[PDB]
Amino acid sequence: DNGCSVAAESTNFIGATTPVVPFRILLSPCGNAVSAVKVGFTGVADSHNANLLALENTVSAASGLGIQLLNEQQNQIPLNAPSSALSWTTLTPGKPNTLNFYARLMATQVPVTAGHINATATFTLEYQ
Amino acid sequence: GVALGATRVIYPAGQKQEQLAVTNNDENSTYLIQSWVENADGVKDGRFIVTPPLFAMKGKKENTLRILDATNNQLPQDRESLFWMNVKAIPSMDENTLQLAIISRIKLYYRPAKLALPPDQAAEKLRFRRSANSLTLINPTPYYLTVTELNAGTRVLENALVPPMGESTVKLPSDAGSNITYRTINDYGALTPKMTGVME
Amino acid sequence: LYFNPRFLADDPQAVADLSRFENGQELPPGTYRVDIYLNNGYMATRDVTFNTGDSEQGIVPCLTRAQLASMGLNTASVAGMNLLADDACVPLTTMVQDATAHLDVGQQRLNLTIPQAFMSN
Repeated sequence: DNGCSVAAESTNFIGATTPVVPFRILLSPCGNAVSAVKVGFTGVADSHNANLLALENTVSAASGLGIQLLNEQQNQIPLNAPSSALSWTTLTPGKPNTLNFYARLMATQVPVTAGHINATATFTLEYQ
Repeated sequence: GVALGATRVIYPAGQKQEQLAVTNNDENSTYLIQSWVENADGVKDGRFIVTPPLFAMKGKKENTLRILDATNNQLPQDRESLFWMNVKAIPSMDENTLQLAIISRIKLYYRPAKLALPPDQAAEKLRFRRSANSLTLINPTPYYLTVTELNAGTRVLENALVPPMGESTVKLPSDAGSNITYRTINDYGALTPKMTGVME
Repeated sequence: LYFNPRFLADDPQAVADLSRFENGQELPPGTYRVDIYLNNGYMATRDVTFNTGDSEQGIVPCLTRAQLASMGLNTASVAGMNLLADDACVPLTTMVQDATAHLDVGQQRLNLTIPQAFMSN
């Protein structure tokens, strides 16, 4: 039976954080027999903080900052967590399922230096 | 966006290939599709090969991946072997942005021929060993059992993937009732009938 | 068409592949398991190596003289085919007028046509 078609929303952008920005990952349509998925984010971790996503490093890039990802309850999502560490997300069979997250920026070094802020990450959905 | 045409693939020994559909439902998007198989340890051991492992899909389109048995008959012959099919959908890009690629990951089971116990008899064979605050699931069959809707009394417990001729353990609340019930996810990705848990 | 290169960080051919993809190409050069049809007839399912070429899809199959002969081509009837090495990729569509080759990437089906005049039977 079919899984879910996934459409991810992109996000436009010492301990200090910027305000949360919501983004969704929409699973729709979904097959009639979907039940649960284990979901997680992987990417290059910031050198100062393993649970922060590192920004791309270029001539015009910003620094002293990494990206934090949060679940709908605004709890930190562990970057590069092993499957064994992930819980199951229940899905409504045969229907659209929306997964809600937040991203924000967090300072790793003060003073933070200005510049372009760009990053990539990979969201994995493991089907039960 | 991209979807796969299955939530698992059962690969019968002897088959030259199995197929997996990949579909983009968005006329205004183009994705790169990068696919690979990992073994149970997360390693690309080449026992199963995917082709084509990298290609582009423009607009509303379906492409079929081929999964090829490259095991040279070297895997265990009395039980299923677990692999993970991974399909990464990489989006195109049009400022400060976080962009995401998506990996859809599904079970790929290598299933030897001539297994004494047929697959539809597997779910009933599950047995249970209970301690004060844990519940052990015991799978004496050649098949991976994907156990879900696992309840002890009214308490819903964690899902478990119980390996062939193996076991898995989940947490159990102190107050959980004595009556265990469970279902499994079958070869077709569907829930099997609720069963009462039997003690080892 | 642009793809962020970091998404293909583990593809050592990223530079080449990205360039091709960003220019509309569906499938890079490589060796793929395909179903081969000749003149609408199913011939076989096996690995075929595809190389960069002056095809619309940017790649072309490598088929040897022996392979073409096994599918019914009368190789003696094609001028100069006898001069090619056993393992050479036969330039089918230029050596045989009106011969065609097209890969349906979605189904990995390689459709060849060769005019009846060049076929053994």
